[PDB]
Amino acid sequence: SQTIDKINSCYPLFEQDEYQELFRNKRQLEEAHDAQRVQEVFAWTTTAEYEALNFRREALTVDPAKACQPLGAVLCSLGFANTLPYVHGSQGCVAYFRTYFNRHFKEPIACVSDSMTEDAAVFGGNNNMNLGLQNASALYKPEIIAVSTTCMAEVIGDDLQAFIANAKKDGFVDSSIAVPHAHTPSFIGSHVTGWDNMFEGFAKTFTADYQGQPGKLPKLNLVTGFETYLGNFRVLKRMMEQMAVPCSLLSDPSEVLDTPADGHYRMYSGGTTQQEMKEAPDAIDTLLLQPWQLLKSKKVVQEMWNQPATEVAIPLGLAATDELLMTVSQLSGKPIADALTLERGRLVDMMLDSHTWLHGKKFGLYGDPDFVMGLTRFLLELGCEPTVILSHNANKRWQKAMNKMLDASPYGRDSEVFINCDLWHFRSLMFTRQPDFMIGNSYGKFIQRDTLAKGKAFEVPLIRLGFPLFDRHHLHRQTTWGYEGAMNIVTTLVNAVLEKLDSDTSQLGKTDYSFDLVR
Amino acid sequence: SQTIDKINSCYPLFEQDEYQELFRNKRQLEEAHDAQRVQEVFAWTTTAEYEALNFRREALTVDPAKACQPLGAVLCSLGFANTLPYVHGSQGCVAYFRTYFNRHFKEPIACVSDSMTEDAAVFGGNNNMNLGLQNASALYKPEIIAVSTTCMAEVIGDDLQAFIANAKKDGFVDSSIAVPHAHTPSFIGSHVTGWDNMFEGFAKTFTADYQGQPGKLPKLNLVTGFETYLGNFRVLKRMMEQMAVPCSLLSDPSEVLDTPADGHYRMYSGGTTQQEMKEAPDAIDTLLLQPWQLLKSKKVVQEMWNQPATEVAIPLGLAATDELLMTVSQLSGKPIADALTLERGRLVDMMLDSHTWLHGKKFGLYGDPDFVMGLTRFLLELGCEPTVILSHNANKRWQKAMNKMLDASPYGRDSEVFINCDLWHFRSLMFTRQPDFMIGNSYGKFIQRDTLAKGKAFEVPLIRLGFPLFDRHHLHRQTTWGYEGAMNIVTTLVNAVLEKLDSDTSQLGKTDYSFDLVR
Amino acid sequence: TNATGERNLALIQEVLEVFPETARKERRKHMMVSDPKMKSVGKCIISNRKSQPGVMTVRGCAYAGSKGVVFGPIKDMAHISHGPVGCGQYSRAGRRNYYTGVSGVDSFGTLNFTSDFQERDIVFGGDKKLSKLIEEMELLFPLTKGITIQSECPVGLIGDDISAVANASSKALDKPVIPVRCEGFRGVSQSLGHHIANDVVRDWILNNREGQPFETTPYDVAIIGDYNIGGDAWASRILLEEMGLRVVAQWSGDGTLVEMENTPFVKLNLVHCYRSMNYIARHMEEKHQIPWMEYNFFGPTKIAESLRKIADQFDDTIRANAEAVIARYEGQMAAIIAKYRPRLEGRKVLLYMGGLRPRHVIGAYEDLGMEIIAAGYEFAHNDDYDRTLPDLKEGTLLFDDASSYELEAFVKALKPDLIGSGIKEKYIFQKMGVPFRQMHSWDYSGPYHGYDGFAIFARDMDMTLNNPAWNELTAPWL
Amino acid sequence: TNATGERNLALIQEVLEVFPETARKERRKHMMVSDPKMKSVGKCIISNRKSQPGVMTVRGCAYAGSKGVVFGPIKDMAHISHGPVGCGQYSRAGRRNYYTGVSGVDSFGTLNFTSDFQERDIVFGGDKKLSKLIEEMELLFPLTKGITIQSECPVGLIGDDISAVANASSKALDKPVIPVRCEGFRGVSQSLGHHIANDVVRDWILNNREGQPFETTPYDVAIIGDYNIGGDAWASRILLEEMGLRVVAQWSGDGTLVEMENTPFVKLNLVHCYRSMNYIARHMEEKHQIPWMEYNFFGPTKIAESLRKIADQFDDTIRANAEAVIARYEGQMAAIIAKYRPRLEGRKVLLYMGGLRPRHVIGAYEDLGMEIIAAGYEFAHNDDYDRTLPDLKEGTLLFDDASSYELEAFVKALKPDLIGSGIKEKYIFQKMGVPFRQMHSWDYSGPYHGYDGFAIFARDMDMTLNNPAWNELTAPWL
Ligand code: CFM
Ligand code: CFM
Ligand code: CLF
Ligand SMILES: [Cl-]
Ligand SMILES: [Cl-]
Ligand SMILES: [Mg+2]
Ligand SMILES: [Mg+2]
Ligand SMILES: [Mg+2]
Repeated sequence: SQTIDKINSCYPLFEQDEYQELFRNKRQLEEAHDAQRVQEVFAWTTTAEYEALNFRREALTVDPAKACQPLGAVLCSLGFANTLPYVHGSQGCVAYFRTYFNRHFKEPIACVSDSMTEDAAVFGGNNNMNLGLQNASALYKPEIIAVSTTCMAEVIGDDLQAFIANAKKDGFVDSSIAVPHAHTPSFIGSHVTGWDNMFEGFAKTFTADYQGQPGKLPKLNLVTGFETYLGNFRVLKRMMEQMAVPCSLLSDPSEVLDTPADGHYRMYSGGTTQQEMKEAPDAIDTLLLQPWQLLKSKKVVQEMWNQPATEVAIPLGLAATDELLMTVSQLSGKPIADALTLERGRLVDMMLDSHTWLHGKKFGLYGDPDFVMGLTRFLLELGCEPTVILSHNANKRWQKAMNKMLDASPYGRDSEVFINCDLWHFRSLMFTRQPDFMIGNSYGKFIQRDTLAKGKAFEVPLIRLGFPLFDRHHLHRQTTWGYEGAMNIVTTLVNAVLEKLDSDTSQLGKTDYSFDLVR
Repeated sequence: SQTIDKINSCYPLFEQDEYQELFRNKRQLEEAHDAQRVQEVFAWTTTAEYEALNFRREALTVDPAKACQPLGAVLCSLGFANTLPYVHGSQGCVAYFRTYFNRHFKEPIACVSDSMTEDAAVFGGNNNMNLGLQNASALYKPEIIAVSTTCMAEVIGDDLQAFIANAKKDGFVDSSIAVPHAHTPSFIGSHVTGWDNMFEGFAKTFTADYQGQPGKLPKLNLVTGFETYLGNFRVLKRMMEQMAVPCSLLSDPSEVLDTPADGHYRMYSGGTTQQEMKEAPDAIDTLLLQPWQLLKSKKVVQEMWNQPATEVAIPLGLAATDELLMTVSQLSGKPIADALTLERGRLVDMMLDSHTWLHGKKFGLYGDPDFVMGLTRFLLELGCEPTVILSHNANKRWQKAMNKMLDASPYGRDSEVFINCDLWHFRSLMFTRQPDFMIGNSYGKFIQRDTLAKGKAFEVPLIRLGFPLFDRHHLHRQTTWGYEGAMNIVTTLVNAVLEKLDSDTSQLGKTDYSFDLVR
Repeated sequence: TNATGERNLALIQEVLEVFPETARKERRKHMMVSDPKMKSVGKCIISNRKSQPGVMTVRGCAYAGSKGVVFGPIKDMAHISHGPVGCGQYSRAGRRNYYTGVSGVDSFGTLNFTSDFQERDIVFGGDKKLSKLIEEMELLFPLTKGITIQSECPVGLIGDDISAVANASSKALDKPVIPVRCEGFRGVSQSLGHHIANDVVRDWILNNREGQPFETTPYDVAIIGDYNIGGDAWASRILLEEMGLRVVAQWSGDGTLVEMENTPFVKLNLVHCYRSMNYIARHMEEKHQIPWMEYNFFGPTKIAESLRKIADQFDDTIRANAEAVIARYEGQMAAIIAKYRPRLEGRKVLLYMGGLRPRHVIGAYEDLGMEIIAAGYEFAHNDDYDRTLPDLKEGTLLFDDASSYELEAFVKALKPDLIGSGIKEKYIFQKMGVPFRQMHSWDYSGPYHGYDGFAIFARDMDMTLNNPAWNELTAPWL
Repeated sequence: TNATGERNLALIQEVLEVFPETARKERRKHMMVSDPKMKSVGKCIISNRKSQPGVMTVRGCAYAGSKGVVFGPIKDMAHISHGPVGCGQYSRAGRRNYYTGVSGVDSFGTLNFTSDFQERDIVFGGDKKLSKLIEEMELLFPLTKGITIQSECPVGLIGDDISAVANASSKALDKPVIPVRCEGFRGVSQSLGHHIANDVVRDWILNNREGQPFETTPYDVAIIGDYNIGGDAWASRILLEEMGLRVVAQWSGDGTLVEMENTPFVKLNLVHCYRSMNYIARHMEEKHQIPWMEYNFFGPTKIAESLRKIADQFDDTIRANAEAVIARYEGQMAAIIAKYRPRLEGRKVLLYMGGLRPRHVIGAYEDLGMEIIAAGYEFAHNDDYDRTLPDLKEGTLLFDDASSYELEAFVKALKPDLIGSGIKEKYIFQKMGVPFRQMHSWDYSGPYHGYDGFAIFARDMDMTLNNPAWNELTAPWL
């Protein structure tokens, strides 16, 4: 039932008596396990015995914390001006890539497929490539069609390069359109590998025949890798302008993922121009800001462009931002701006003001390898203990580097690092290691719910930092790099601690002796 | 007891068995009312019967939502360069003003007293003024000593103007130091009245005999009134720079309330200069951005400076920011910048993306009169219903304007406005009118607690927007004005809705049918 | 045709002008203007054909249709996304097919199980990994009633044999282990995944209880083709039970393997989504002699028609009950219409969804005085366009498998007051200034089926069409 | 003196060189360097004087001392801040004087009750408004045990007579209604508020149950002067009850009017804060023949000394119990010293707080190996300076009523490793790069009293002194 005065949606409609009755009656037709048995298995899933069995898995993955290569090629492609992402292969993949980004950014996402079907399995997909480039050019008028692949195209062995050379030869794609490409097999690596593979394709198309001279242009290029916070692209440009050092981001989707709602749909907006990519070899250097995933991009910088590829850490936190600005200052010969020194001191004031609530707190965290290394480093710099550190798509070389960092910190003595493990593994770790909080993406909400069902004392609250963020709005606008991003991370962490403490101390007449007005 | 590996602070130490037994034993020595009588009285305090008795109050105030005049004068004074706030009267006041701002801003607050004691009701406070000005000058070396008053001083009737002239003539304070003053009786109005009174004093000191000519400088002055978000001073300057319209803020404490932790304590930083205040009558006009409180400031602008004092609404929300920029454009003759139109469109895109969670949501809200009118306006503009609106320090002219705006809107049909009512009134209203959420300052946490103790179904969660904010850190850095501030308010409101819906749907096997990943 | 029809045929010619000739000629046969006297589309439109390469079709794949739509909702079974990691991650908890249960313990719909193929699985094959996976699943998830294996693109391409694995594991586990060859390259859209899934249900589930005792009632029914989006199937089931029927099974929203196995014992199959589950309804009629009928629970006109027709398949007691239920909710219905119809009447709507809703929600819109000016489907077949014709006003634009380009061009010309479509369409049309409601996920609201659902539907169309922000797209100085 | 004493005397002359001559002369009598041979300060220091005008004293007022410190913590009475709105708002829930109860119903410490004076109250007087306010209070807060009236500045200046109102209202309500003339212009600091409040308790509360039966034990005590900051008095009361004593009253942290009225029946008064409550302990010895003794529950050295001296006032059974309680907590204490002393020893501390803690916490710092290089008080009297001399190393800087200029200059010259002071001092010294702990509010931690409090105190000094951020105030390029 409903009333005209107070219509209820699904929740809490289904809390009403008639629906609880409906549910009791439907239960009797399901041959449900009795509630005692379900309770008993739930409890057993929270134990150390179940954890050991869980960590013996070698074939089953449950609740992965990674996606597949072509998602990352699509995101890299969206960062170039007037570029239409195009994934050669089967169309179901493109419906899912667009949807996945639509739900994080709350924005439209342009991307096409060439719709290979069973016919293309024996003939190969060269007819789909010819018609697809022809139709996409006509409908969408891109200056660049950036082509990646789905797993059907990789398994059948479609010769991408040849297909595109044939489309050009035979008049299906005009000479005015650039068609960079990359092979992006979903059964190798993850979405971050797809981004790096796509970037190498752009580099070949736009610079392979160019005779560059490092420092001919007194600028730095910056390469972000797979990054889904709009604020991170923007803060880098802002700091470089304050430094007075010319710069170009190579792949910057922040304008096309934030177009105004003014009565017009703009499929293309901003992005790295062809001029910026073509003149990239003349910069002083190219700084690869997520170094663990930008592996082919480092070979571009050093072997194609003969630039230093000066090593930099992800610019997350106070010390890693100081190291990025010192590197920009050394390479350019320009001093660090007084406005940046002022911003740095305000971040340090914030760290000193909030330190008593953060020191000694225990965190679990998961995400992509470069993000997890940077966030673990900043938590150690805050005096926090990152006790459970998981990266499903990280490798053994990254794990060794993380353990070297942790061993050298007083705050890393109880830390455990997990690679090639998933969020069902992370769930057991939240039950057995019980950190105060866990930092993750929206998939972590189910782990918070499961820990709460063991009891209020066992709840591990989620703090949302990462991708995807689907159950809160406009967090993709935020910044996590630079001093500005560090201010957002410190504010987020201390107010998560204070929100949980108020909740714990908000029981009238019981725990509200410590429901303090001032904290 | 305590274990060495896990030391518990107050909460949750006192939850341990030995302390629960201690509390039972102490309770036997208090002649405590019986538990059933206490529950009966608590339940009665949540009723409409109790509410009717509560609204019969004429003499008792409980949990006021306002402070006294000198607090506002101190904040005004802090926004001028090299200024030391000085409150003529009794010293306990100054310890409290400093402490109150310390806990909101997490920053030092310079302010002195002249420590008037008992003898001053027979002799007057002239000796204290002479010695106080002399000692403050020698220790703190201000350029400007900005004098206000405590209630002792006002009751005694000390003649500030004559004391200050006597100090200068007798050599207690150098003639080069500016010593603006204002009478700030705590028994008239509130802290926003003290701010406006102090501004009038700075205007007399720096401009009384000046022959100004509006438009001699092609600039606009801006006056914020009592405002405790650093981002609002900053966003006004940023928008004016984008407009390419020269501007001064008259009273800007955003640098002295955000000095860096760099090994040095700076008691003075930034602020309106003497040159900006002395040349203020030559601007095109002065825009008073919180019009209900800036009453004597409007008389300055019009009667002393012979400027229009172009009426502007508080620049909170989309429409009110549009109106500010159209007024800046009309007075200056310069076009609205394309970067500001882009920012506006992104705000509208956020509002369209988040509208299904905010439409029809019911809010209670309280705070100072200008802020409450502005935030009520924007909530109507979002399609929300501000059902309970309270401003303890507002007057009947403001209440009439508020009911006029509400009556005209589709979303104001169930809105009730209360003036000269406090947070014990507001607490009854949360029980009887039960809005979805309440927007307030940290004192609202007690009302949230009280409503939860009636039951989880009755809890009205607090959204912190206002002053003071003592129980979360670094919210004072935020912005609430302009399109940037509206982005913050929109994101804040929609994520409060989503956090509460997740909490309500997070009970494993019971309400989690609607614990959606994607919202 | 009428003046509206002529304007729409001229719009069709203009929109297709941009297409290269080969595509242009093909695409022309996927659109038409309706004629109220027509009872069949005939050769007037063609559908369920390949998409045109490179045009930004809205469609998905057969894995979406099998895993995402038909099997994914069954709460008491673990569904394995078998292949590389992408498909199961993008489809994890994207569709609001509600259920109740204890996640990870007796109900598994929000977990993402996968065999996360790596290069060695492509080179050497995945059957050994799959068998080991199922052992590990039975160890860690002992309360599953059965297990499904949803194939992704690589599995058939490398020559794996999941049917042999399913048979061996079902014997070892002593539970149904169901192999599905729903690779995304098969067919042309989500549709072939439905049909593959119905055929798998036919052979691997539906005969499991044959010859077993089952306590029947004269009024036993099944809800066939309701995936409980936002609780839609619960809001329908309550009405059927209030009328005196026993809903033995719901396919597949909040559904179980047990309910599906008991379905050959009912008296009547009630099909809501004709597209996805007509296949198994026709199979049960042939094999088990169970009649089936299509019904529509969107809005009071359709609900009253459906309750009366369902009841007419039984006896005078259920016919009387159908009238009593309608009379019980008449007050609620007249209050909803009286409040919201005035805020919505005369406004024009464009609809673009999968295989059912573009025609199925028209009566609810008409109940609030709204008018449908264009309707299209991603992957419907010609028998669905046939079924759409009775509910369209003369001259309406009716179209199939539209590109992004075509939908944008239709919207710019027709200027609908409201659009109902999916998540990849939402943020495009909001920036163009057109009120938009997601009509797959219900924009995180619902239910919209049943009497309780109509109130939510009306509230939501008013909320979005009349929101104040739609007057602010253009800055006031412009 | 020694080399430290010499430097500190030189530092004193340098610092006061900024003051105008009238203040300068005066300020030199408020600082000294300690001598271990000295028992009393004699003429070496003066204190409890008016502050100098305009120097930024840390001091508050007599209303802070009466309402904020002594009466505000009493949970079963309603305390009215009588005058304009400022005083009660700035002091609403600023001091963490913990209590248990149901807010607004049987306990009232976090509500701010005020008469909110307006200009008409200044002009015609506030006594009629106060009588009316008390009637409304009793209607809306029926479970108060009693009510106090805390005068703000204007009340005595406009000639009001709150004792006449208190007498009439106490007869009207049949509850104690207690007038307090604690206007902030009285006295020189918080101190006179303490004294005023002790005299009011002497006259209006302590005699209320005189002559009445009360069941006593031989081991009945009261805790006098512990305001339960962060639960400090609970962490103290547990040890006294473990030792076999019955704590009949706690003044006034988590305290009640009832406990105060029963205090004249105890056997022994245990004074923690001497400054704020010595007055009433001396009165109870003279009028009721109840002995009193000062004690100190900061850190293991002082706790054991205190437990043994308290038990020595009773008999051999309580003396043996003192040894058993000390033994019971000795493993906890040895583990705290082993973990934290190595992380803190050798480091130097500067203390600046009100009237007790600047000397009282020195033992606990010394148990963790730290050294106090300078200690000062806002408003202490010379008998508190006398009491500080036994716990200072030779040539320590000891000072009174410092301006912010003077604290800053002492910190810059002395360069302590850690500072303990208040909220107005915290954010200045953190910007100067000196680790800082609030030693009034415990920086939102505590308790610090007792055996359970020493663990927290050690954790907190290590957390802040050794935090990694203190190495980052200078940019690495500077
Ligand atoms: S797009 Fe239904 S034939 Fe299928 S997921 Fe939506 S219009 Fe599907 S009604 Fe259904 S619950 Fe659907 S909304 Fe038939 S199930 S492949 Mo996208
Ligand atoms: S500054 Fe105590 S004489 Fe008094 S509020 Fe703190 S050093 Fe007071 S110990 Fe006490 S609980 Fe205090 S910490 Fe005596 S009560 S006027 Mo500010
Ligand atoms: S059409 Fe459909 S969704 Fe596409 S792959 Fe095929 S079954 Fe699957 Fe999968 S892992 Fe990523 S998303 Fe694709 S490239 Fe392969
Ligand atoms: Cl890696
Ligand atoms: Cl007002
Ligand atoms: Mg958007
Ligand atoms: Mg600070
Ligand atoms: Mg109690």
